[PDB]
Amino acid sequence: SVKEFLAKAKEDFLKKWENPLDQFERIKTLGTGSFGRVMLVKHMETGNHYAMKILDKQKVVKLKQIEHTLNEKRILQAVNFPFLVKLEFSFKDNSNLYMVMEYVPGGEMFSHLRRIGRFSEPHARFYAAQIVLTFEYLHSLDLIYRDLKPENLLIDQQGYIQVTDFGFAKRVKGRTWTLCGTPEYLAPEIILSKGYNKAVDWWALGVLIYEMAAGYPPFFADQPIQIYEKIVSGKVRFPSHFSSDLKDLLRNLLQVDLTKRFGNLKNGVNDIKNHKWFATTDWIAIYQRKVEAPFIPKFKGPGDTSNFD
Amino acid sequence: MQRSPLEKASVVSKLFFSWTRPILRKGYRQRLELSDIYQIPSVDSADNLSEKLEREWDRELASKKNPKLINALRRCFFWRFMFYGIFLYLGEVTKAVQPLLLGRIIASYDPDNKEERSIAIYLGIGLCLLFIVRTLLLHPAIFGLHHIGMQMRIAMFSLIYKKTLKLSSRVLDKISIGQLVSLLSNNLNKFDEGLALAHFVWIAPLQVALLMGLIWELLQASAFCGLGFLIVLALFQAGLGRMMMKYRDQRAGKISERLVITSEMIENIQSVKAYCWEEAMEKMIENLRQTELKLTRKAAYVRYFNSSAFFFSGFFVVFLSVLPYALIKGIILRKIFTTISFCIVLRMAVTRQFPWAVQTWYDSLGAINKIQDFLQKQEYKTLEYNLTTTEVVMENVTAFWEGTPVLKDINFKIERGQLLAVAGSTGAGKTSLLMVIMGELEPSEGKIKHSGRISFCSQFSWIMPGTIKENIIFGVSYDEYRYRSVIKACQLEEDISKFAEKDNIVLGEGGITLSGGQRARISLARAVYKDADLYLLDSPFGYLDVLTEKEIFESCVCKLMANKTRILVTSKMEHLKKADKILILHEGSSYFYGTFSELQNDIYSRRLSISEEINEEDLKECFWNTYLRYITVHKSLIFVLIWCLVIFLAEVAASLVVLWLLYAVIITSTSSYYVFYIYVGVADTLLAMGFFRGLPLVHTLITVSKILHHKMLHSVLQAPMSTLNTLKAGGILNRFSKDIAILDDLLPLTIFDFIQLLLIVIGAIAVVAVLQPYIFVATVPVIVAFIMLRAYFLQTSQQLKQLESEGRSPIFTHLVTSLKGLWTLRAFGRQPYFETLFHKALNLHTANWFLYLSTLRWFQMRIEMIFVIFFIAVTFISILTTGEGEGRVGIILTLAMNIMSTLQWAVNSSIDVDSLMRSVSRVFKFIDMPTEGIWPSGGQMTVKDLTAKYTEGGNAILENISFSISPGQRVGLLGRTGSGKSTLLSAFLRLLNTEGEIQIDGVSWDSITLQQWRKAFGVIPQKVFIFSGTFRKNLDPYEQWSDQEIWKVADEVGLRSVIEQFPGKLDFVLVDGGCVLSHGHKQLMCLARSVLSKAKILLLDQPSAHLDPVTYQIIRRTLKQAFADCTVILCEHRIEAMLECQQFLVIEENKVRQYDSIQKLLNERSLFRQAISPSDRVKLFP
Ligand SMILES: O=P(O)(O)OP(=O)(O)OP(=O)(O)OC[C@H]1O[C@@H](n2cnc3c(NCCc4ccccc4)ncnc32)[C@H](O)[C@@H]1O
Ligand SMILES: O=P(O)(O)OP(=O)(O)OP(=O)(O)OC[C@H]1O[C@@H](n2cnc3c(NCCc4ccccc4)ncnc32)[C@H](O)[C@@H]1O
Ligand SMILES: Nc1ncnc2c1ncn2[C@@H]1O[C@H](COP(=O)(O)OP(=O)(O)NP(=O)(O)O)[C@@H](O)[C@H]1O
Ligand SMILES: [Mg+2]
Ligand SMILES: [Mg+2]
Ligand SMILES: [Mg+2]
Ligand SMILES: [Mg+2]
Repeated sequence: SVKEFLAKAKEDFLKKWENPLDQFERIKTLGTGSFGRVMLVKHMETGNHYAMKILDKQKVVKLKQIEHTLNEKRILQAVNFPFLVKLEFSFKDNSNLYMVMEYVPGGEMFSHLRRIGRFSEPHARFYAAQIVLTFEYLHSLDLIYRDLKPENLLIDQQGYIQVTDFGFAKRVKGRTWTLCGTPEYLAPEIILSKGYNKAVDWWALGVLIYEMAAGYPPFFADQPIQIYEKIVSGKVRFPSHFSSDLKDLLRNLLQVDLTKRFGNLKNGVNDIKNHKWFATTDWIAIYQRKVEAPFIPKFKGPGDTSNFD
Repeated sequence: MQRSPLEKASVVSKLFFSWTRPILRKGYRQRLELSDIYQIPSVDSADNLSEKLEREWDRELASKKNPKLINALRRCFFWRFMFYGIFLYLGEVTKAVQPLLLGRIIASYDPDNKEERSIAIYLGIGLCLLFIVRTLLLHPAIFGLHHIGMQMRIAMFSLIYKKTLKLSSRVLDKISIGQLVSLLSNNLNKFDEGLALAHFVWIAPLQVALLMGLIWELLQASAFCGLGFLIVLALFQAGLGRMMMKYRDQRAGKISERLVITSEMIENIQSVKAYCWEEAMEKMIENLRQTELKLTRKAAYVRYFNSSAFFFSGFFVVFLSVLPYALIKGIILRKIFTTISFCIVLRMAVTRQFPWAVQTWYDSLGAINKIQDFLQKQEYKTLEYNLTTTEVVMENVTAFWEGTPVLKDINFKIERGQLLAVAGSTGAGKTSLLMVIMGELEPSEGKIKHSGRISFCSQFSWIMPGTIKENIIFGVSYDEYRYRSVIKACQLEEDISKFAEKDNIVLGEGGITLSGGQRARISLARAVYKDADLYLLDSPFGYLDVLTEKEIFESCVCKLMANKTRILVTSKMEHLKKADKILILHEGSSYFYGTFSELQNDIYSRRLSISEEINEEDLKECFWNTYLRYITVHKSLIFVLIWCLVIFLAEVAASLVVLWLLYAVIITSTSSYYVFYIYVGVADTLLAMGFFRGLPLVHTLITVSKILHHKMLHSVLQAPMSTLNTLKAGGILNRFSKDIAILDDLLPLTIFDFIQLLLIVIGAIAVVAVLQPYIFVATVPVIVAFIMLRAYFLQTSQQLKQLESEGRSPIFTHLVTSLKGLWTLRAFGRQPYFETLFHKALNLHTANWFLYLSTLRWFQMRIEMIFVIFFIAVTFISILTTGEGEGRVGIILTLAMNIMSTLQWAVNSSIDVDSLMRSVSRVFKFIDMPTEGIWPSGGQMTVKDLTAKYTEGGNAILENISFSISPGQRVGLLGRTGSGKSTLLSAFLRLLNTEGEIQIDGVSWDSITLQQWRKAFGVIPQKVFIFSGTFRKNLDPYEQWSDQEIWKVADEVGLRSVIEQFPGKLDFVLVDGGCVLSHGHKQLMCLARSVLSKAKILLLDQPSAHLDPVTYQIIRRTLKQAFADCTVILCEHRIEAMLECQQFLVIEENKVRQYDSIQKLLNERSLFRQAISPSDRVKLFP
């Protein structure tokens, strides 16, 4: 079933891969970020609320990130999966580039994590399963995400993850050398300026689960140069409330050695999916969102943005 | 200490351990100082080792259906273990081929041994380098195995401590401090050095096969008789091992009980001194020592029979396998000596090495499985964490400790900022409600909802070693302004000004230096300093006088932290007025819940979210007639030794006579020299000690240790109070556990073995020298060197052994202080801090334990080097002088080395005996500790110029007091919290360094012995002492009353329905400090003890510490009824209690003032008079 489904997804992806501002409002701004800003728009013709991510062309050329934006657009077009935010319309103007995304009312997970302090283990496992499925799907297509952090993952009405911001993504078969990302979430091999592969996203998943379970990232320091030293050292101490099983899982995920990295050795995703920490999560049902979410964000209508800053 | 030289030494240096020379040379001349110690190797640090083991333990738990603890140990050390095992095997193989060369070199001393002599030079050259190969392959492997065992021990200890901090409260009652101390003490040194013996399980059969193959060369098929005899003897030894294991496993039980009783009794020495129970405790502990000795002495006989097999089997194994060969056909005398040469190694391989290895496995695997079972107990599950609840909701909660529920239908709700005051009678469930909120007592029904961030102020105040500042901040970032406000608001600045070093005064374990109220207010300050949502204050206002109590309540609880949602347990009708909601409990059920009105019908802004190494300070506190004192302490031992010497001399004379006086054997004058070689090689059996001389020695050597233990206990109980504070709890546990287990088990058998080897050497030399005196002259240079080197090594080894012996006390004091504060540790969340402290203590121990093994290996390698060089030097001169006939020189010189082959082993045993003798030296230091120091009629008492100070030459607490008490008159002792008021009534007992004159009834206090003086005072200590035992044993540890006069007393103090609610009436086993009883019942138990012991003088210090008025009436009635005729000093803070007294003694600014009126007293001090509640102000004033 799953193998045939992944073959079908890879087959139909290629067909879309090879075949790649007067109807919008400015009611609200949902955080600008880097070059450009995302503004809330409302469809005149229908009434559906959407997002609208603006991108600065002069900053794109000045920052030497032009391939990033174009392949981000083309990937976000081609991909189709329930847990990934879908793109509807693409704009090309003489001033800036705009892309229309489907509105996600629940806001950021980062805000909830800083609000509650830390999630319990089942509360973390619920999101970890979704991220595992998303990375399985993405790696099946030979895509790399390489920018996983809590500031990229939104929450929909029902409570499931909604992945956005494919800026640094890239479709590649083999090895890459480009350095980019957030300092705490970088793997040792990319830090050392050596060639690296798709295994980096498992390091990102391990650090994400650590941060979500503890409330603070494991490798954390004042200066970025000190953070690089702590990452390349690979030494970490777990807090008391961590169970033995989750400790074993994170030790396998956050391991410096590339060869024996979990999710890279021999089976790809089965080493993780069959682990004891996922013993009570039915993958087939959670793919089709039949499980009750342990956290439902309060939305007060399509125009409400109380969850946002 | 700094920079371990092991890491930066060369390979050739560490092959010979030359890097340890500097600490021997610095220490031979004069005392080894703290600057001479080195740092621990980086690989040996406890931090990066426990993590390395747990990395695999967690994997084993999470990956396997049937996890075993011995798979993380295997997949951490297996290859490095086998790598040294491989070389240890060739350290044994090279030992068995020595006779092939040696029996050909000796054979060359014969004119007609034509071809044997012709090529002997090459055989000597081959023997020369065989010794060099053999000495190099052996010692480094053994040292590596010792290091591996040390690392395994450290990792397991760290894992056990990390496990301990997260045990559930259900299993805590089953795990006393004695069990943990027994677990960690029994493996502390035997586990490291035992690893070197484990490999002989698979070496010994592979050695026996080789030796039997070589003996087949000589004796053909007749050799198997010795094989069968040895196999039968090995089976017998295995049965003895079975029996010995049985006895040890049976004995293990009583040690923990005796240890916990000893620790409880020594910690509370104040109350034992006051009650004069310093003789009942000795009897109690002796009654438990009796059975333990009865078991260990019975096991010692089996140990003797296991250790005696080697010596006696030497003659029979040779005889039984060479007799049939001679019986059929004539034999040459040389074959007998060659057979003996092989049989010595065969005897050592079968009878001495294999059973020790088997026992090593049976002990190590049993310890590992015990730890594996320890690691799989229930764990405390943490409360949910949520920063946005802002509300504490409790609904339909019932709880059981294990019949009647403790709580039943309890529910309430309070918002942010509200104060809820919990009230109720004693034993109603006030503290258990806070235990339920904290999550220690998980409720059977209902739910609890809150933020999960709490701060706790336990009813029993806890203080761990450190300073007041460190206790208050309690392992968080220091703040200048927060600390000042906290230390000022708690009214504690008034008392800091009295201490010599102000805020940096060092407090011991338990805070015995401080008073009660000071310790309670320090715990309150610690609770306040912690930033949290919910504050759980469990009756901090117990030991505080009304003025300080009221000031603290107004300033701190209601004004400094008015924005927090605190819960205050109180029973005063002045605090309920200030609170928003009132919860009253009775018999476990809720009686009332509502507003006080219905009863009649930004300093603390916020807060945001150690070295593992010994620098210089931690290794600072660690810094021949002992044999005569050990021998002469028991009179029978001298007679036993003289008996042994008499039989030894008789055997020596018989052997000499037989050897002077001398078919089936071919013997000729040309080859007659083999007689002395055979005698020297078989003397191990002729001069052995049979059980007629073995068993009495083992019996007496164990009888000695009981006398030493009883003397040490007696001397400890008699010491003055001033010197008992210089000790620590960990030193007491150390000396009573390790230095008594060593004294019972290891020392007697080791002394036996040393004596046996020494006697064998002396007898062989004495007999062989008389017949032709040139071995004795030829043996002097070896004997001299073996003593010179031994003295040079011992001069430093004694100091290193002492330093290592003191390194293990911090482990025990940390272990004993951790268990007392477990709930506070989990409430605050400071587990990583204590884990780091324990790892620091482990590293401190390892730093001193490593150097002892390094120097011991250096010595044991040097002695074998000396033997090797002398053997080569003597071999070449022996072989050179065989110039075609009658090698006279070699006949003497080569014979002169078979004696050294066992003298070396005797010298190796001497160092073991000396090392184990350090515990005797540490024990004797406790015995020499200095000792402390009808008639009552009416009770009239008079003092004159009495002064008291806790240390001689110290600061005076009070002086110049001249009050006088009339007979039968109540005296109400009063004062502020911390004045000398307890010191005044402690000075009557002469427990501290005092000067002056006391004239009770007319007999001066200096005219009576202390134990008869102190008997007239009945006391109620402020520190309630409850020890493990039954109710009857607690109420009278003398058994001088029988169950009728006890029930006639227990019902008066309201203990009827408190005792009878348990399965055993007057016989329930109180355990773990008597935790089963509530805090209010302990006061009534002390009152019952005082009622039973009718004395004419009474010294009541805080008789009603925490109980509310509805229970205080019992104390009032029993004070007016049971001993109405006696004079009593009533030291108490309750204003209602000062309504019966007719004389008053207020202590202020280190002097006393007398008042014969209560009305006059209140007029001279306004602030105190204006602080009493109206209820008492209308009771006192008409
Ligand atoms: O101190 P006061 O004057 O202010 O009164 P109080 O605070 O309300 O007294 P409580 O603490 O509430 O105690 C209320 C009743 O519960 C009994 N009780 C108390 N402890 C009990 C116990 N202990 C096992 C659980 C445990 C306790 C401490 C440490 C480890 C494990 N196992 C069983 N019954 C235990 C105790 O006899 C009482 O009859
Ligand atoms: O409970 P309260 O509220 O009523 O207070 P209190 O009754 O007045 O208590 P006091 O004992 O009077 O406290 C008086 C002062 O003496 C100090 N102090 C008190 N005990 C001290 C001590 N004890 C160890 C040595 C010892 C010697 C003999 C017997 C027991 C202990 N070693 C050293 N200083 C000790 C203490 O710091 C005080 O500043
Ligand atoms: N589909 C969406 N609907 C609503 N808000 C959104 C949506 N995607 C993003 N946002 C919000 O807009 C903000 C920025 O959008 P984002 O896609 O991350 O652009 P970005 O510049 O590449 N982010 P970054 O790289 O971290 O600086 C985010 O913080 C979200 O809160
Ligand atoms: Mg941005
Ligand atoms: Mg983003
Ligand atoms: Mg209480
Ligand atoms: Mg007191």
